[PDB]
Amino acid sequence: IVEGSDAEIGMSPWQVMLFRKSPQELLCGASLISDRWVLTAAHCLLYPPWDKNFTENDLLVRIGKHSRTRYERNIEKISMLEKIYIHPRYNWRENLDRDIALMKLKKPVAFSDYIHPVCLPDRETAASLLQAGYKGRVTGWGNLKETWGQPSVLQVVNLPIVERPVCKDSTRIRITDNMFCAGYKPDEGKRGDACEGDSGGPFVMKSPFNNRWYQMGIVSWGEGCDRDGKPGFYTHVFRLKKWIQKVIDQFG
Amino acid sequence: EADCGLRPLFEKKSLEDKTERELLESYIDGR
Ligand SMILES: [K+]
Repeated sequence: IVEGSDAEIGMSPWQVMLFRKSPQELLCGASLISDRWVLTAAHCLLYPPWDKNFTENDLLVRIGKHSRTRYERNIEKISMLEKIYIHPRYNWRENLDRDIALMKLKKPVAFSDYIHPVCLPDRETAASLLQAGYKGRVTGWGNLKETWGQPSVLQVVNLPIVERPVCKDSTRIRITDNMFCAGYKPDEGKRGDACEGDSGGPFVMKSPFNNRWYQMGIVSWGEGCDRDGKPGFYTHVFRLKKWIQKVIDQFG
Repeated sequence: EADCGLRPLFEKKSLEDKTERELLESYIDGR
C-alpha cells in the first residue's frame, strides 16, 4: 500500500496473510469469508510466467494480525489449508481475467474481536455501491513502493472507483467485465494504490443500508505503484459470485 | 455468514473508525 495509513486494531478483522511455509515468505493478502473459507487472487497461487504453482502443503495463512513481523499471542491464528480452488477460467496468458481463488482451512477458525468474516455482495448491494466515484477500502502489508520499504503495521487506503472508459484508456491490456479499477485522478492532490504483496487482499465498501462491510474487489493487477493515471485493477467479486457459491456449497 | 461484515470493535460497539466517513461521503457527496 502506497500513501496509506496504519490500521486501527480490529479495523479489518477479515484480513488474512498468505505465507509460503519454507522459506517463510509473505506472498499475498486474502480475506476471511466464513470460519473455513478464505478468498484470494488466483495469481498468488498459480502464475506460470514465474513458474509459480503453490499447492496446499506449500502454504499457510495468518489471521487476526496487526503487526507484520511480530507474534501476537492469544490473538493471531495460524491455519493450514485443506484444499485450493482456482477459477477454471483464470486467464494468466493475457490479462488476469477471473483472478480469483478459494482456500479451505483444515480446521474452522474461532471468531474473536480480531477475527471476523466480511460479507459477499448481493445484487442490490452491488447495484448500490459499485459506482464510479464511490470509495472502497484496500488493506495490506505489501510494498510501499515499486519492487525494483515494508510496513510494520497493516496499511489502509480509501480509493474511488474509476469510470470503465477511463480504466480502458489507462492500459493497452484488454480489460473485461470481471474487473474494475480504482484510484485518484492525476493532480487531485490525493494519491494511493495497492502494490506488490497486497495482491489477493480485499477491496471493501460499507453499506449505509445495514452498516455491514462487503468485499467488492480483490487486489489483482496494475501498471506500477501509485503512478500518475495508472489506477489499480480489482477482480469484480459480484460478477464471480456464482462460482464462489458453487465451490462453498459443493466442497464446504 | 449471518454476522458478516459487522466488526466486534466498531459496529458492534457503535464506534466508527477514523476514515469510514470518507466512504459514506463519497456515496452521497460531501459532509
Ligand atoms: K449518490
